[PDB]
Amino acid sequence: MRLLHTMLRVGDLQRSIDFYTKVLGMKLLRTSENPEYKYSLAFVGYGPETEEAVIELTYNWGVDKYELGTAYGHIALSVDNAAEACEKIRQNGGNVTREAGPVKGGTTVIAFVEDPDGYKIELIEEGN
Amino acid sequence: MRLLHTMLRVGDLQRSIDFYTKVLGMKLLRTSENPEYKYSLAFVGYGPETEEAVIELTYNWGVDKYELGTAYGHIALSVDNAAEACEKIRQNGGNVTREAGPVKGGTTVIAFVEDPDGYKIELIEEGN
Ligand SMILES: [Zn+2]
Ligand SMILES: [Zn+2]
Repeated sequence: MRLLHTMLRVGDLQRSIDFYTKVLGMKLLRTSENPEYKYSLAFVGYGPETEEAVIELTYNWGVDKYELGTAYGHIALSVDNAAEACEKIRQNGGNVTREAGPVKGGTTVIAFVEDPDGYKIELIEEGN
Repeated sequence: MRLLHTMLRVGDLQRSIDFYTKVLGMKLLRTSENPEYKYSLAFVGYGPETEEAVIELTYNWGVDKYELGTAYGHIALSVDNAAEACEKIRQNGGNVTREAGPVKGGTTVIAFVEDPDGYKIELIEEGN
């Protein structure tokens, strides 16, 4: 058994794809449409779905906003360069909610940002 | 870069821990408590944090209820037998919302369930 993906509903498919890929470094793995039910999906990740967990973005035709709620927390992603990522995010449609810097009571550099739909993203500058 | 984890706030830490480990077959990877911010965490997954994406269960002291909202979708997990998992889940603190069965215009077997806090979980099955 394995963790496959986390699904998030977004207000604008392409805008989200653009964000995850161009800003966060992910790749568009596949996309699909469902005419019957009027929704489109996009899977974004850092590697193949067969090997790792990815993100499933759902766009319901004609729906551009949802109620975020208080239950869902965030998704944490490893980051190559936290400071730089924050910059890219700042200038590329996102918000930086916690500037890059050592975590409290630690040395590991972390940051918090928001995607285009306001979803919280935690960035962690991390056998063999 | 990689997907590290998906964080979800839960109303009862042990209740969630029990569900993810005993029912879903995950392992309790680690726990922590933070007196300043008043919360406790539990990381559950199918593999170590260095190898896979996991779930971060967050319990805010004295907070037993949240608003799920309509934005967050779900987490998808692979299972050896969707039907068996559904029955185990329905009898152990969970709820089956979509009985195990093939996807319309498909052969892939899937089911949708809910955890103890109402979080949606998609189960995707991997000559009787
Ligand atoms: Zn986290
Ligand atoms: Zn899904």
